[PDB]
Amino acid sequence: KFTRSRIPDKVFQPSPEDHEKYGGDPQYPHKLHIVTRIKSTKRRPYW
Amino acid sequence: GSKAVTRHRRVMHFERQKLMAVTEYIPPKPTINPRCLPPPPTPPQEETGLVRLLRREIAAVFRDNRMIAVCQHVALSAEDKLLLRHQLRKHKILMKIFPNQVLKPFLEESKYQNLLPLFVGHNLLLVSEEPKVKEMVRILKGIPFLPLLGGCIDDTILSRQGFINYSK
Amino acid sequence: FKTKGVLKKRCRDCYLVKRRGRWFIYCKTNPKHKQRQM
Amino acid sequence: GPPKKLEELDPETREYWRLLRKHNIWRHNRLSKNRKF
Amino acid sequence: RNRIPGRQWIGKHRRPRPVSAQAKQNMIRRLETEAENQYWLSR
Amino acid sequence: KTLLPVPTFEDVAIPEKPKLRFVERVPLVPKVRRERKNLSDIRGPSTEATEFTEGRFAILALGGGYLHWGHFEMMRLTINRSMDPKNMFALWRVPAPFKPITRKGMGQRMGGGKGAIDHYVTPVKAGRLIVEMGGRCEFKEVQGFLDLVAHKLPFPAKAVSRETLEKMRKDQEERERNNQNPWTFERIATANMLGIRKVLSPYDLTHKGRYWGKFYTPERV
Amino acid sequence: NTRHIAFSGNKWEQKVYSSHTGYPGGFRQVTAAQLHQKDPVAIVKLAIYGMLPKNLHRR
Amino acid sequence: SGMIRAIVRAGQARPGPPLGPILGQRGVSINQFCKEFNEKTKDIKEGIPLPTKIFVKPDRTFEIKIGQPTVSYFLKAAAGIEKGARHTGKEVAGLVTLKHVYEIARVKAQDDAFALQDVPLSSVVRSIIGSARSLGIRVVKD
Amino acid sequence: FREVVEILDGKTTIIEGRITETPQESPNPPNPTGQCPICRWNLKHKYNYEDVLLLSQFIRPHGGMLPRRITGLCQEEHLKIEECVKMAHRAGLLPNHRPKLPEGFVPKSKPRLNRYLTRWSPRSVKPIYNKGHRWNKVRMPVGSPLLKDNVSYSGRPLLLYH
Amino acid sequence: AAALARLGLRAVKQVRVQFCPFEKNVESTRTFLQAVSSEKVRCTNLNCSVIADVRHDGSEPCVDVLFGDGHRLIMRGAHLTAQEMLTAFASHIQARG
RNA sequence: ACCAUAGUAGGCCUAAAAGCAGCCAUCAAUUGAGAAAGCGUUAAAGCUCAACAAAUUCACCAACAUAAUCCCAAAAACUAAUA
Ligand SMILES: [Mg+2]
Ligand SMILES: [Mg+2]
Ligand SMILES: [Mg+2]
Ligand SMILES: [Mg+2]
Ligand SMILES: [Mg+2]
Ligand SMILES: [Mg+2]
Ligand SMILES: [Zn+2]
Ligand SMILES: [Zn+2]
Repeated sequence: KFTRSRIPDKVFQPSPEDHEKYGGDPQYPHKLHIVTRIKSTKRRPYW
Repeated sequence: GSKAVTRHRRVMHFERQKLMAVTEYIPPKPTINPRCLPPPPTPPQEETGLVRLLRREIAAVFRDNRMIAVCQHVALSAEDKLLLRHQLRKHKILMKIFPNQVLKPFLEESKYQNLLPLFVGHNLLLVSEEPKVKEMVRILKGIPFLPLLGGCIDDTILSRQGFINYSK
Repeated sequence: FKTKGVLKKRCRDCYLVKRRGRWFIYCKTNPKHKQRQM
Repeated sequence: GPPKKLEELDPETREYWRLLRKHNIWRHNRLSKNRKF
Repeated sequence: RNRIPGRQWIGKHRRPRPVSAQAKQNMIRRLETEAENQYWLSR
Repeated sequence: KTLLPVPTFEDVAIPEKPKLRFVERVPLVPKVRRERKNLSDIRGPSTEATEFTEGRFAILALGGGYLHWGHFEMMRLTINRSMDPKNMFALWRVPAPFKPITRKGMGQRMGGGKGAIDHYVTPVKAGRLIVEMGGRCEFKEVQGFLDLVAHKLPFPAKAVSRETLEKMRKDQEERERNNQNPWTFERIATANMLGIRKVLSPYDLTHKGRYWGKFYTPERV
Repeated sequence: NTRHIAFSGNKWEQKVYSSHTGYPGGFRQVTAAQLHQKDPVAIVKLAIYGMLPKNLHRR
Repeated sequence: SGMIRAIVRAGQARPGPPLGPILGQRGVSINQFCKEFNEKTKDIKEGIPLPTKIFVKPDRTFEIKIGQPTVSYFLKAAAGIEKGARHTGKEVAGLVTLKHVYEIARVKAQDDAFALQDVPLSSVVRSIIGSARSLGIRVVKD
Repeated sequence: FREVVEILDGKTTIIEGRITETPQESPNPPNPTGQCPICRWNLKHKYNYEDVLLLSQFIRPHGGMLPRRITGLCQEEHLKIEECVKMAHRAGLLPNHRPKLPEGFVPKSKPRLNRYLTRWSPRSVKPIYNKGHRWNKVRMPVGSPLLKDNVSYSGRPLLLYH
Repeated sequence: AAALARLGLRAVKQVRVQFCPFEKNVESTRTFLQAVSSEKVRCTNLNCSVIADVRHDGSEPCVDVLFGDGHRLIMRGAHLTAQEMLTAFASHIQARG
């Protein structure tokens, strides 16, 4: 069956290089997201 | 629909193929090839038991013979080499053979150097313990294609004519 | 001759030669060892 | 009775390597079972 | 004179179509954007 | 030139009955009840019999397959006449066939029911050993005539030693720590990037796209 | 200098030019090498012809 | 046309096999060799079959060289036994000393093969010990 | 470069060796530490079948290849050079090094077709009658894949098939 | 020494080789010497005598072979390689005789 | 590439078993050559492997016929592309 799937936590654990790559501050989380929809809904499951 | 397992290898949906083409193995690619880099560091070979046995054996062989005559090895029947051995056994003279590989580094050390150009081709070392030259050249007179190349006699190297002279 | 997917030297005198964009096995001792890659 | 073990002959003696040759040979004698031309 | 059996893209036998270098690119591009995404979603 | 020390086997313990045992056409308690065919039992990596027991040699399965009786006959005959019962012995690393397979005769309209029992077969997962051979032999001979046996198997298969096998597994993980491209199948499958999970089957999360249907691709990192 | 065309690869050997009379068994396959041998002009003319849009003005 | 190795018993030379099939195929006279070979070997009353080397020439005449009799026989006689052990080394047949092997050594030092070989009696002795160990006869040094 | 000379004189025959002067490797290699003759001159992944001035340095007067052990090239560059030599030849370059045969210049055949980047021999290739549609194509081979490592100023990987 | 024995050397009168041991270039003429001194080459003909002349003084390696076409073959070793002198031996002395 | 003798046609079986129908031993001459991996003989004899000796080293894990009206864009190695 095809399903809701899921993500294993380890994915979201950032490595120290990535702060340098994406220009994040290792110390302080940014406050607000800008989100944009890059691709389309259609052909993806209703949820 | 085809079952998840088939005989015939089962065409993949495109996007999965795309996924493959992206996930292909990529081997680490060198800056400079290791082979076209300068030579590898240095791997010393070491003396075997055979190398030591032949070094000891040769160190004794230049000691005990008073006349060591280089005779270029030449193709004969087993009959003729056995016969030449026995006719070497009537005057008591000895014949020994040594590999050029371990024979070369020994005479390239100090004293015997003049014997190096002689051992390039095939060779057969004639051991004469308390020798007489005319008896040695005697059987070499019998077979015309079997040359005597001279060399070491009691620390003095001599060619064919030096031997023709020591005989008379 | 024969045409084959797989060559093998069938003897000592068998040898392996590339002619006309193919592989050949040629044998002087026996003709019967002659093979041709397909 | 007969000499068997090759570990009992000195690697500095000329007659030790004779059995080493004989064994290297028997090795090749074995590997040639499957070789058929 | 070389034919495809049945329907083009459908059955147990299909028109073979290969991946393009273009395709490799597009996919990587998306992967890039999403690596960045799951970074910004971390902390 | 140069002599080297020969490998000697003072440790080789040769059992009685070195030859392969006779495997049976049918079980002694023939399954009365027709079974579903789990094709999944051929699908993906083997769990069991991945490793050696007694010997240093084996025929290793590089695809998943189905072994029926004929094959066993091939192996038994071939291996037995190709070995010296003095210096070698062989082993079954695989059971005798237990798994029914069904047929309807010719000219059957579809359905009406299940057919009757034609076969018996043994499923092999890729990564398993069919036959274990120990002995005082060097690998080269065993290899020589065992590749014959391998090649005639239903799936692609190989002949291997402890050395050879560990060589290739070591290599296998090495390839995957040496990989230059940032993008691995695992990486994307677990993280469901590109919503790829729509296209992937759940088993793939384990198989990491190395196993496909019954096939195995070792080149797949 | 049409006769003096260069053909990369072995293309001289494997590129074939086909045409049909329309008569049964009237079908003709010709190695590029042969064709050019017979008529120097052909090779290039076919390249250019096959390279234009397919409407009338090509003619 | 070639050479023939023929191991033949002392007083026995007969116009039948092995001398019929082996010598008679080369085109060689069987009676001539029976007379010559018996002429030489009737003079051994020690009854020892000797391996003999028969050179067979292009024109169908021939020439002979008598070698020393087989070690199989000298040690068959030395241990007093008859036929050597069935499985050799598993089973003992007969026995010899450092003297036995010495006798059989110096008797055989004049062999066609050991003659041109200047090897001391130690060598020929280890040779006869070697021919002993597969014959099933054990050595005891006293 | 040792010329072997033979003389027929009055029912006696003299055969003897005579040494000519071997030109020497130019003074100053860019990668002196480098190993293979190619690699110390910085020539790897540069020379193509189109470089004669490089190529003619290893070959024989009658056009064939040199033995590698004499040239001592990294096996790879040996095979590369080999292919490029055959290619350049088929390309009708190095007309000098064709073997000299006084009778054979006379018998005209149609003026040799000018070709280049030819991987196979002209006699072996079978004409492909069947083309094939877009999903199964028969690709006419160009250049040798051995050269697939030459640097691309374009970034476009060289096209080996059409 | 196969290439020589295969060719039926019986057309040869006498083979003599004059060479000078202590020079550094003498290897090839020796390779020729032990090539022709082989047993098969030796017993292909009983009319061929081989005589090996050894000199410290001569300084010039050479080989002289005569044969019954009235031909006198003189190959002068200086820089000549072994397989070459044997090749010329092969093409010269066989095709003529 | 070269080269090939020795106890010894090793015991036992066998019409003969001679290294090479089958069981035993795996011995020891020569500096070096298995009581022999191939072939061969009725048994031989006879050919090659390995053994020295001379050398050079560059390697290994090979390949797979065709259809029925007429082949199926034409073409093309490179002036710069996160187009
Ligand atoms: Mg489905
Ligand atoms: Mg359709
Ligand atoms: Mg379909
Ligand atoms: Mg298979
Ligand atoms: Mg010995
Ligand atoms: Mg014999
Ligand atoms: Zn053959
Ligand atoms: Zn290089």
